[PDB]
Amino acid sequence: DNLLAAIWQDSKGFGYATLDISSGRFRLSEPADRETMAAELQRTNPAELLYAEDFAEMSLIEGRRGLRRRPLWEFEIDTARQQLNLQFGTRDLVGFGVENAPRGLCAAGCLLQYAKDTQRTTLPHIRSITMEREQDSIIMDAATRRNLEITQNLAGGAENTLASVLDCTVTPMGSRMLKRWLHMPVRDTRVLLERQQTIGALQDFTAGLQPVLRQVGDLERILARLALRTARPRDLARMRHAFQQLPELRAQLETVDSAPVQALREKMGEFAELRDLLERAIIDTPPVLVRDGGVIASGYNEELDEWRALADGDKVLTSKGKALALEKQLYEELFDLLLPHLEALQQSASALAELDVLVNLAERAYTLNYTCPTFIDKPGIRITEGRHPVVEQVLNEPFIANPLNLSPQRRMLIITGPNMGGKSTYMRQTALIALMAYIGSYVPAQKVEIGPIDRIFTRVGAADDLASGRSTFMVEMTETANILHNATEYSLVLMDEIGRGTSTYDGLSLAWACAENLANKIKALTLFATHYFELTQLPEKMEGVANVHLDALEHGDTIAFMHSVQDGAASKSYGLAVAALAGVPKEVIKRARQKLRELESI
Amino acid sequence: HTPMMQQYLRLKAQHPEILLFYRMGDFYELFYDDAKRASQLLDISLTKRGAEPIPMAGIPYHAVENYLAKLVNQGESVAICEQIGVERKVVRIVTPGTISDEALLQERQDNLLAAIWQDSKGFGYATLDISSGRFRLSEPADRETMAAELQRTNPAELLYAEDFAEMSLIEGRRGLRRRPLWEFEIDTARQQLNLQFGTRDLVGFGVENAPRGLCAAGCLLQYAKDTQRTTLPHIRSITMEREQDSIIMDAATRRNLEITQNLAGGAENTLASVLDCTVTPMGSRMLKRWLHMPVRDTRVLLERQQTIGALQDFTAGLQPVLRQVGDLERILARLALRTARPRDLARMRHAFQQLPELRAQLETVDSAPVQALREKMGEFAELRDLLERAIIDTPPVLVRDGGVIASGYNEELDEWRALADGKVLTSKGKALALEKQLYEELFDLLLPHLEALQQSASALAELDVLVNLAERAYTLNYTCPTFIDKPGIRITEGRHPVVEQVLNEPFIANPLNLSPQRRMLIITGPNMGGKSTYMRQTALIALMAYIGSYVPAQKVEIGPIDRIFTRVGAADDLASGRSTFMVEMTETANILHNATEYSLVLMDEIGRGTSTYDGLSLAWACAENLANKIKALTLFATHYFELTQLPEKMEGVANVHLDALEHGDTIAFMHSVQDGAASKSYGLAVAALAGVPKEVIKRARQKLRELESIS
Ligand SMILES: Nc1ncnc2c1ncn2[C@@H]1O[C@H](COP(=O)(O)OP(=O)(O)NP(=O)(O)O)[C@@H](O)[C@H]1O
Ligand SMILES: Nc1ncnc2c1ncn2[C@@H]1O[C@H](COP(=O)(O)OP(=O)(O)NP(=O)(O)O)[C@@H](O)[C@H]1O
Ligand SMILES: [Mg+2]
Ligand SMILES: [Mg+2]
Repeated sequence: DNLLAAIWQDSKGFGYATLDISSGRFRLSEPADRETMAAELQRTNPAELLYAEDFAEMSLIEGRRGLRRRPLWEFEIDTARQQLNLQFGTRDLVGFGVENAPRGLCAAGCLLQYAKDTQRTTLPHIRSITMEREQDSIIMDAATRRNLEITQNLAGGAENTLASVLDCTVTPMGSRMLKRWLHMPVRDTRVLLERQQTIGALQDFTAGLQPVLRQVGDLERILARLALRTARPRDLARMRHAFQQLPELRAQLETVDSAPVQALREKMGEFAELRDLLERAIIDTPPVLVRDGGVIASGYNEELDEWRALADGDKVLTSKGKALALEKQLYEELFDLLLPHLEALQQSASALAELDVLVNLAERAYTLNYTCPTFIDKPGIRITEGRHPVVEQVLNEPFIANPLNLSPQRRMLIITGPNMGGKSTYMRQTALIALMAYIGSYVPAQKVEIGPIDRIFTRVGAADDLASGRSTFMVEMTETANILHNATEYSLVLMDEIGRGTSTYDGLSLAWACAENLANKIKALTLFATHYFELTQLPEKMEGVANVHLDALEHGDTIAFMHSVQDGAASKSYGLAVAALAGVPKEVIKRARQKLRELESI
Repeated sequence: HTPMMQQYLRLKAQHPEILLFYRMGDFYELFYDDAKRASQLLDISLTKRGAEPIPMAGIPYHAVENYLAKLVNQGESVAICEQIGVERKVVRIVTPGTISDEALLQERQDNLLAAIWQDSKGFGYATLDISSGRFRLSEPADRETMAAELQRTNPAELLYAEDFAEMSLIEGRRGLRRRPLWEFEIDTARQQLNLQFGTRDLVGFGVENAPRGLCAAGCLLQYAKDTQRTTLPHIRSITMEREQDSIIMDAATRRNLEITQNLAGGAENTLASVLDCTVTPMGSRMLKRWLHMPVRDTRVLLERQQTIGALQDFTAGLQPVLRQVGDLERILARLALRTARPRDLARMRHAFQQLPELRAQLETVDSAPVQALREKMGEFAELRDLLERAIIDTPPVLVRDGGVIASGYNEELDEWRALADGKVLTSKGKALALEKQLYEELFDLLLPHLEALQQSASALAELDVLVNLAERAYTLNYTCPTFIDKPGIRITEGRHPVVEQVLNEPFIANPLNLSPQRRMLIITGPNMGGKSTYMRQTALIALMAYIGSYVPAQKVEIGPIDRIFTRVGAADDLASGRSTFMVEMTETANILHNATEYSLVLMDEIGRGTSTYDGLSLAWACAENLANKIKALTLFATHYFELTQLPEKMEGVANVHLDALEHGDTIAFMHSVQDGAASKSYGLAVAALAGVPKEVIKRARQKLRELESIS
């Protein structure tokens, strides 16, 4: 095991660290539950452990191999961050991906000092610090989500995003569930296979189910208000309308014969007794607030009916007061009867929302020509006639579908092409198709075979935060470092250009070394967009690397782009022709061509 | 079917596309299509009542303001109907553009109702702030100029004619309202505008000879009168904004220089955050407006610099007094619309009590600008006397609650109230009615002085911004700039305003000299050496100099700057059909077509996003066009060291280089600008500092030796 470990506790949560003497592997965790920390302690099974002198719960580490105690001064975050930065030779640890874990870094600082004391031999072999996560959801960094425009576009607007194309859900609860599914894509095949079977099964009956689902409305807010006992009289009537709607939905789903569809039908429930209580107890159109009165319906309580009669044909005003008090007590009693079934109702609201998201996904699939994706065991992506989900909808002109094949035999493709050729659209189409397959939706391609994807990494933007202290090359190099350090054989790494900030020679050199490292050692599935044609000579030298070229045809001054992926290198990017289309003055384009001839000639 | 439903339907017909909060009982309610739209936006339950079921949703009257805020933020216009006599009418229409209420509005942000009109000969844009009363007219003559005006103004509600041809810049904006073509006619606009200002002709304003702008202003004034359902006494002028009056900045330059919003989208680490420590909200909004539109009129700037110098010694005494005055401009707007609440009048009384202290402090300091502000603010002795006698020291939030009028303002009101406390229902009822009637009379007494009070609110806001800039100048060590007749920028010990404050490490100041003799400087330097900060410090110093503020440098001499152009970074908009090279090239084309000898052009790493030969060739041609033909003052940052030889070929171009020292394969950055050129970018060293794995950097260094050996 050869594993040295550290543990920390504070108000925010628990922090943990691991260091392997044999492999120089340094990792940190921030498990926020006592039980999770206990499971993590067993799963790590560390040879030695270090804990705070004032650790609150020693029971988690009560019996451990070579358990030891070190002082609080060693655990301080500011001292720990400086030592870690110096050991790795980095200004900040944002590149390693561990900068935002305060508790994890504090435990790591104690382990680094202890590790140096126990052996100075391992110290030169410690070069990185990474978080530990085998989370079911595919891991996506904040930058990848904004770059892929999963829910919010780069400007910050709701439109032109993947969620805008797929979010036509009838009910507000459904729209929230789809957005949550897009942000966390489940990697377990069994849950996705159940969702895909429901989407195909309910495809025929989407028109019958959606009107009834729209009537149900948002039940999540009504049920949460019921839990705090602040539900309005009108909100209880809304719940009664959904109870009346549930028999209709169940009858429609009964004809369908899919095990996932039938399970969702049972979870929805009928709640006939709750419907009977609400119908008898509440008037057809109840008032906005319970204070005025008239919420309770006659026949729910005999005494109330009698007091109401006395109130309406000064002593009579006292009888009116008695009636209002009896009514309010009956209303509080109504919450008491409904609340025992609150856990059951919460399961039903989730079941109704899942039906809305899946019925919506099925309608979107028929309208937009999507097809089911078939999962495979080894890490590879194959797409035939693939299209970008967002671009196809917003583009008046036709979309030209491009094929993709990635396997452990052909892991890296260097896409080279003319400017405005479609290289970035092709790389993003792979990322959105992989995420759409992994949420259980139907992919926008004729056929897709998607293998396990641990994490999706997107390096596209080049921006500088001067106040933060990082230039455009440092911001780009920080993202490249996170790709190289945190990448796995399963990861899909999409890199849109590298060395766009430095001189041509330094940039080509980093691009050549980063491309070699991703194919040779990381062995991740990589798509690399490049305007350096020197890198198109990499595929012959290194195995697993192939060249993909987008096609353009030049006639006179103007250029036409095919948008078609073919094998080859391109070797010419028509930058000056794209500049003239952008509107650069003719005299500037003419001078530029004259200089271009001189540079190539010598 | 029912008579009640028939009445709602007649009102709905008058206002078809806007949600109507019809008032039935103590609960505002919406019916039919409005009820469904309201339920989705306000999160209120929808219950159907048979007359043909009628969807009905309802909100309590006490909680109406909270619900109105949710719809106003979403951009919905909500007409509110109340039963005046049951006879009923739309008392007011609440729209994102024209909200004067405290809860609906944001304290340090301004909501502008704007109008766009496209005639065959160019575009006309008119903007009105209902609360401040400012009315500004413009005639943008290009699609690019119109887009810059829309982004800078950021209109809350934009009113566009149905026939507007270029519905591309307009599309995607907040609160878009389609208006009929008849509303934009010039003859109708001129008669309405002349009546509001009370002037026979608009020659005095100077807006008489602009036809397209006047058409947009006529629609804006008519919509504002209809939305508020009352005459707007606050609007009394129609100033015209011209391109010559202010330094022009495109939407991209405003974002790149981070004047008010950072590149991510937050307000943190922005020039406004460093310079804005204003005590009153009016000051915060005024300073933000000045930074967005710098003035090119030397007389206006020299007065602002003189005021900052005169009040610098007395800033500590003035700032506590100014804080008490608060947001007078918004309070006066509510008084003008006769919609004010008791707390607002108490805040007005507090500000008048502070004015004697401000007048005495300003009287001692001797400068022509400070004395003019002192004269404009005034004393308002009569109004303070009325407010102190009429209103209680701590009035209730609403007039109906009662207790708004203090004892002794009216003997009869005091007698009726005393009898009720000591028929009791009749005395209480009469007292509540009399207290409300007295409150309306107070508005009538305060309103004839509105013209003077509005002048005072502008003076107090100007003093707040100038005192804040003077306090900031002392704390951050800023010094006054001077102006020169011919185009040039000379800076000694200049430092970037935002980076200097945020960075704990010491800022190393740098000098810049740009003249017609040295029009262009090509900055070549080690990566992470400070080139972008050097270029942005020049733009921020030039903007700060032209807003009348002291500059962050030991000495600055700045000549006329027509426009500031910044090409920084690269971006992709796949949905729009714009590639990263296309977005960069359109920005480069805008600089080449629109640049003038007066303009300052800052360009960062132009020619990237394409092959090296195509990028260097386009960069050489663009540099040669800017230096030789446009002759603009420009700063160009390049890692292409081939472009470093431009000065030998062409006169008026010089090379400046930031420098770094390499030690043991590690990099130390001097951050000092020294004349000359740098032939090494130190890219591999910055990558190692970033955290690129050591094995990758070692292979990269091997490849770099091989590439340099090949050539
Ligand atoms: N497969 C496609 N079919 C149809 N249109 C496409 C396709 N791919 C791209 N386009 C269109 O062409 C535009 C340019 O593609 P894009 O990927 O942005 O080019 P680019 O190669 O990234 N340019 P650059 O980054 O400067 O090298 C897109 O915004 C689409 O409008
Ligand atoms: N004069 C200065 N004094 C101190 N620090 C400075 C100075 N100028 C820049 N910096 C620091 O430099 C960093 C950003 O450097 P930047 O201006 O982006 O360099 P650059 O040369 O443009 N980078 P690149 O575009 O990749 O070549 C920030 O941490 C600044 O605080
Ligand atoms: Mg691209
Ligand atoms: Mg830079």
